Amino acid sequence: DGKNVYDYIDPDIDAKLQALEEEEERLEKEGFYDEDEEEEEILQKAEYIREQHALIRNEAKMRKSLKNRAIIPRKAVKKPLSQLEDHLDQLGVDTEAIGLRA
Amino acid sequence: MRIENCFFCGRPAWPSKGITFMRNDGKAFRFCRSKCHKNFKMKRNPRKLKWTKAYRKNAGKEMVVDSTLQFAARRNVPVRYNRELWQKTLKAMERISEIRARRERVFYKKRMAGKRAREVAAARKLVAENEHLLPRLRGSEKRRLAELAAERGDVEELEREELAKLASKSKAFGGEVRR
Amino acid sequence: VNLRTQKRLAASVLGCGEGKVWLDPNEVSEISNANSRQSIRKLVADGLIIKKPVTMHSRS
Amino acid sequence: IADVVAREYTIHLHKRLHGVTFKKRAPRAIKEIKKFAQKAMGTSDVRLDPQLNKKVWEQGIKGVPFRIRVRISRRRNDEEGAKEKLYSYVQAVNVKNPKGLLTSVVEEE
Amino acid sequence: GSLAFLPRKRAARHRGRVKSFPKDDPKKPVHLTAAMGYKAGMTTIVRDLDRPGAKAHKKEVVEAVTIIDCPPMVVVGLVGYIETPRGLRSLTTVWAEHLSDEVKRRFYKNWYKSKKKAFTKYAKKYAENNGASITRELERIKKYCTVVRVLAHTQIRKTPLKQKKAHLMEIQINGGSVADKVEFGRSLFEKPVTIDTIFEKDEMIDVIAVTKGHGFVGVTARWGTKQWTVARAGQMGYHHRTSVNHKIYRIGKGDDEANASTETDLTKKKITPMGGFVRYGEVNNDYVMIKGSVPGVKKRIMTLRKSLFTHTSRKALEKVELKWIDTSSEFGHGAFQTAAEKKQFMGTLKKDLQTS
RNA sequence: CGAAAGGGUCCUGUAAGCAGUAGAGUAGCCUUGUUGUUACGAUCUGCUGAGGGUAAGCCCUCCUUCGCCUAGAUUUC
RNA sequence: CUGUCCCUAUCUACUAUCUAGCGAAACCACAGCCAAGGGAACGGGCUUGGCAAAAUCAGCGGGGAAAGAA
Ligand SMILES: [Zn+2]
Repeated sequence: DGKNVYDYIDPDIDAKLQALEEEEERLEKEGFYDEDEEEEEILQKAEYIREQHALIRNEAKMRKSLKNRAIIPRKAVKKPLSQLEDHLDQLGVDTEAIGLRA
Repeated sequence: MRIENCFFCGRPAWPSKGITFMRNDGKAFRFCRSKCHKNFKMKRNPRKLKWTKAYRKNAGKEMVVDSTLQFAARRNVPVRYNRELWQKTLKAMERISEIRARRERVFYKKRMAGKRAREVAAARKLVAENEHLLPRLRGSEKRRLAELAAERGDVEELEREELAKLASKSKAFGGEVRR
Repeated sequence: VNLRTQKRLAASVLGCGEGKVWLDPNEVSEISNANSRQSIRKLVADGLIIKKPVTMHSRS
Repeated sequence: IADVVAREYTIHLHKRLHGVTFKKRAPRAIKEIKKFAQKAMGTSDVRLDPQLNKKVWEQGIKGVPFRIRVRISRRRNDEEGAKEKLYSYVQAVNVKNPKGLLTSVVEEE
Repeated sequence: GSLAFLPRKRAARHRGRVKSFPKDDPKKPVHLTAAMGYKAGMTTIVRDLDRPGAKAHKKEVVEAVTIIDCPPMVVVGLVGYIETPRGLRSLTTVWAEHLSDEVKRRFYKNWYKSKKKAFTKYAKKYAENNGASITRELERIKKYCTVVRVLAHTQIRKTPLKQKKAHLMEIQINGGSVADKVEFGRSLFEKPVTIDTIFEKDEMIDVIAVTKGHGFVGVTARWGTKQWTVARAGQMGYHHRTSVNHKIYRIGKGDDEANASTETDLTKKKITPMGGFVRYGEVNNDYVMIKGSVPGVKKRIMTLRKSLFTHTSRKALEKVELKWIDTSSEFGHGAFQTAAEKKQFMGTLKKDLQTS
């Protein structure tokens, strides 16, 4: 198993072995090897926050473009009621407020 | 035949595997591969490069003091062949190997003891200063619930029930333009 | 529809380059129907022909 | 089974663009995405979103990402006597990391 | 270049033919001549040499060996030949019960769309008491034939390749009377033959294959340069070759679970490298590990046959004392024989801690 | 059979971010500092043989997931 | 060190298989497989031998080019 019998051969090796198992028994007796909800949910919340950060970074880099392209201003472009209502109720906005508008 | 150890990195230098270099001082440099050979020829320091056993034992990433580690040694005064001695040596090899593995597991865990504390503290900070990005409900949902909770006689539990259901259960880019 | 004429007239009336004039993709039919510098001014007022801002040239 | 169906895939553009000429990695990536959708949904009429095109061309012509996560939706093409009855529209989906995601069918409801 | 291998045409058939079987004399016992296999790759061995007269005597020498996976070979036919003024002629052939789907795939080209109707009337010719006809064919072989061969096919189903089509060949029977060898073949119908029953250890043999193709290659690499004897440009490679005198060092049983173990390294491991044979896979069957290189690409069909003549070198009489077998990854500059060795060397990892 | 995924194997060399008065240095508070404070901060260490890539001519798959399939065109004793 | 050679680096110039479409020119008696003989350092058709099987693709290093004589 990748080990040299020549390196590990030693006369009077029974004493060394017996010392080794005696030391092990001491170690388990002592506790050298004794293995010992809110945290899970807070970690889950943090992971969701990180996912949202990645998503918003992806949207930003998606809209960014590479080298200084002149873009149409928001006040010039027009946006649909479906998109506005969707975004608002994703943030949690009651939608009977909008509807007449334009 | 002997399983040599690479001078630069320490992985087993098996026969027919690698190149050895002979300095004029009179002692030989055995390398296990071309990576190690080229690194030594460029005179980089194995004690400094972080993929070497030298770095692991200098930064304390591997145990250096253990009776399991003093069983291993090159032997300079040879012994006579003895069948029972060799067989008991084989069995001792097995026992020492499993003991070393299990103590190595303990060493790794004792080193990487504190992980949950730091991760959970980072989670508290992330939640505390990113309160607004936490899983929200949805207007139509909240509204709908109110009607169904009115039907079933409960609003609060119905909320934190579906808040879970939806959390247990991605956005595309753009959409079809009508032709 | 071919809108080279509308592009040129819109640039001329807006006092900008042909790379700075923007025609509404959804209203190519109305832009094509517009073929005078009064109709193109009407479209500019209505928001279908838009002059883009200058490219960012941050100096800091 | 259904004629109209949307399913989410991951494409190993690294595997389909190993060795390709640097000034062609992006157009060959578009062609390979088209062929992948054609094989997956069995439709010769494949249309890629302009935002998918920008996603492919994000890092220039020679900087095509290794793996892309897309959603392919096969719908009916009504038109008027069209040569094919079904067409596949391919969109890019916003994912934290395009690894570890299996193929999943997305629900319209 | 060479004026012997000059029609530098590509081999007409991908399998390769024996073209010469060892001369037959009835005094020897009844035996088969050749076998097949599939190339897997090469590994490294060290051998305690016992060669009087060489400076490498009583020492360890690093040596290169090649692996050929050889699953058991199914015997399905017997061909009887007659001797005529125009040469050898196939008098007649006798097949067997229940030819396998792999040999039927060999018979067909478009197997998927075909109605798999091969040897149906032959199966009826057995099962419907026309055993009289089959026996009369056997007695015709016994009475009129002088050279008898056995139709044998390999098991691609066991060999780890995408292919599913078997490989038939005629393996000559030697050492006995025609009646004795016909009885041998008939008794050998529908039973696999094992490579340790065809060859054994330390026997210098001959390997027939098709050497790798390179396409249209210029004279610089075609002839090693700085009428028909002038170096020309054309097809180099994909050439039928019969390389002689290759000592088989080991026959691994496949099911031993310790195929790569020698008496000096008590390591329970198989021949398959750590991570598998590159571009081939795993050798899970009986394997032939042979000294030196062998013509052909990995996973290519091979033909292993006995030497046509008795040997003249001490090299064939030599016994081989293996010491260790290389198992490290061929996918790069590996250094670990087993996953257990790698784990013990590198300790535990972040993924191990997170999984456990 | 195909695409993903998981594991194995090989290549590189220790990711982003955070923390420790470890940290050479840069400045304010009040008065003397014998241990004064408050902020910024190269660099270091830990998290981390981690992160990234892995067949395009690598390997394996127990229900690892999803999909496909008995075609359509020609010719022949 | 050199009025010497070769290799590496850079620049300049010429260097390119198949499919869709477009699409010449040079040159052309008719042809084109070899060996011996065909007095006139002459053979490509003749004698008599070798032989000799449709239709094509690519490579090409051979032939289809040479004197006139004091
Ligand atoms: Zn090394």
